[PDB]
Formats: sequence, structure tokens, C-alpha cells
Amino acid sequence: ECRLSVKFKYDYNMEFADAFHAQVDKVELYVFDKNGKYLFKQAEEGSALSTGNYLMEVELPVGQYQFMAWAGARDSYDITSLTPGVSTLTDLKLKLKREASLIINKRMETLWYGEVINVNFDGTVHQTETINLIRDTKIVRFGFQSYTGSWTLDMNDYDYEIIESNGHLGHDNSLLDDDVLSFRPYYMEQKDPATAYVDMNTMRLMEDRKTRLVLTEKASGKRVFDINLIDYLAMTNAEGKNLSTQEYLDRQSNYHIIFFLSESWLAVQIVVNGWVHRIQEENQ
Repeated sequence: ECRLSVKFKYDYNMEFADAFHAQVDKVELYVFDKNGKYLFKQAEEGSALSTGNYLMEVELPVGQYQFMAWAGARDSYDITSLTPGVSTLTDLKLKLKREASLIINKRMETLWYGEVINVNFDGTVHQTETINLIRDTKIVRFGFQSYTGSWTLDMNDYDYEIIESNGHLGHDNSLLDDDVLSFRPYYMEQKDPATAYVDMNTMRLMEDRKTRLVLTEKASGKRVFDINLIDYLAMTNAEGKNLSTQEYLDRQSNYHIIFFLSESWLAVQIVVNGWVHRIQEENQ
């Protein structure tokens, strides 16, 4: 007669505060048993989640379970379909959809990973479990300007890519083996050459990856800029906070980076969300 409820939170962000009700409009809870065998999933989405008091009511027999979730997953992603009593956690995988070209140029609906929890429900009390959500999709606005302003960098001369094989996530949120994808702008603006920017997005930024930002000249097809974005972000100060690289990468999901370049396409300095950082030539 007692009921088991699930609370979802999204406080693992740079505001260190829960933004679930404000940002997450779909949760899908996966339930596995004592043995790690899949039992079912349960999806809810829409206005219910926005109240500030959303709880998911989960009908479950007395017993021990593991829960995890994916939140926000809609048309951009294929999540494997599991068979009750047959499949286990390691069967659950999420893959960003791509065509043969391996180019992604759409803005994906924001994706959150719900960490795995052990749940022991004996039916004697009303109980609420909490799912903790980690943002996996990362939005970046890039600007490119002359450091001395002695030449005008024109942003429509080039193509822009973020290159990584981060499009296949396991049940533990780890990057599975996958093809390397080319993430390219979903929006570009050069109204004021000083205003000018491209908006891009990618999947998880990992401290142990070497995710690349690559610019290619339309005219020649020559690559003019090729940097390790993870490394450029690691060199920074996590926006003044006391964070490990991975924690900053997980917590922050909007990155507005201006590159101030030499005439020879060397980054002299970058500005990441307002923070100025000199790039040491040896680490360019």
C-alpha cells in the first residue's frame, strides 16, 4: 500500500543549484532487478515536470533494484530497446544519430544522464529515491578575431568543426567505441564582424580526450587552425572555481569562447565566458 517515488535533480551545474523544473522536460527511468536484469522503463514529459514538485510514481514490488535515467532524449538519439528479464545494464546504449557522412550540424535537444542508484524497497514506508542528472550535451559559441585588429578576420571564409567520437554513451555515461564525428555550426552570424560568431554543439567533453576545433579555408581547403579544445579548456581556471577538469566540463555546458589570433593563425589569447587566458606558444 506504500508508494515508491523518484525525485530527479539537476544541480550539477555552474550555479550549484537545482534547475530540473526549469530545463528538463522529459525523464525516462530504467529499472533493473537484484540480478541486474531489466524490468521496465518509465517515461514522463511535459508540464508535470516543471512544477518544482515533480515526483515520478513507480509501481514496484518489494525488493532490491538499480535505477538510472536518460532525460531529454528525443529524436536525436537512439537508445537500445531492452527485453524484460533478458537484457542487463550493459545492453543499454545511447547513440547520437548520424548519416554516412558522420557530420552533425543540428542543435540537439539537451541530453542528461541519470546516475545509477541502488534501491531497497520493503513496502512498509513511503519512500522517495533521487536521480542525479549530469548534462552531456555542450553548446559552444566561437568567435575569431585579430588580436591586434591589424587585419580583419572574416568568418565566412572558413568551415568549422569539432571532431570527436563521443556519440555513443554506455549505461554508465562512458564513451563507447564509435566513429569520429564532425560537429559543425548549426547557426552562424557575421552582422558586425566584431559581433560575428558560430554556434555549435557536441556530446560529452572529456578530460582524457583530445577533442579538436578545426578551421578549414573554403578557398584552398587548407586547415588553418587545429587545436585541442579539451586542453584549452583544461588550461583555464574553471571560471574561477576549484574544479577538476572533468568536473568543470560536466558542470559547464555553455562555452562562449573568443579566439584572438595572430596573422599566422596562432591563438594569442582566448576569452572563455568572460575570463581572459594567454596561450603559451609552446602549448598552442
